[PDB]
Amino acid sequence: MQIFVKTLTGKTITLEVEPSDTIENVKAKIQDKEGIPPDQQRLIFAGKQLEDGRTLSDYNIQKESTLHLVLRLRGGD
Amino acid sequence: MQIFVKTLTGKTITLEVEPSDTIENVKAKIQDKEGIPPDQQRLIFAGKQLEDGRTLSDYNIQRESTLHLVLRLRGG
Amino acid sequence: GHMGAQWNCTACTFLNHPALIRCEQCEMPRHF
Ligand SMILES: [Zn+2]
Repeated sequence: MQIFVKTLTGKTITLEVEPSDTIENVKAKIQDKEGIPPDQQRLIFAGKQLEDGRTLSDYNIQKESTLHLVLRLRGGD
Repeated sequence: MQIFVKTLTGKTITLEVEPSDTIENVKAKIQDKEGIPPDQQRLIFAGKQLEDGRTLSDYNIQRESTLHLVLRLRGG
Repeated sequence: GHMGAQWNCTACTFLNHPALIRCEQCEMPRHF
């Protein structure tokens, strides 16, 4: 399944993921493509930060959804 | 009852709906007025993107509410 | 910046994460 990720510089990358892929696997793909260590990735979808141990389905992420990569905020995790 | 749908260009569409109407039903009513296929519509209300398969009543959308229409590219 | 509250876009109402500075739905800036 394709999903999009808006990266830190404003470009958009496309990932091929399983329909219920884990968030950890998604971060692993982003690391390979963009170079960001998974521990430094913070992904937002539908106003929520995506969590390890969940899958894309937990968030109703589907074909051609767009996720946003962001920095860690002070006071955030 | 009437609800209102505001476009991002600031037009307000008036719709005639019922609490049991589905979000898809509402999108079809928007298509009748605006020509926009339902698969190009996102509706936002009270901070939430509304899901097809739910009703207005599931979202507590009461009379005279305003929804916001955000366009999208049709998903493939 | 700092973590703070989710914010409702004044254009479309969507409830956005504080790490985003433009609305996830309609791209309007939070601050104007
Ligand atoms: Zn918005």
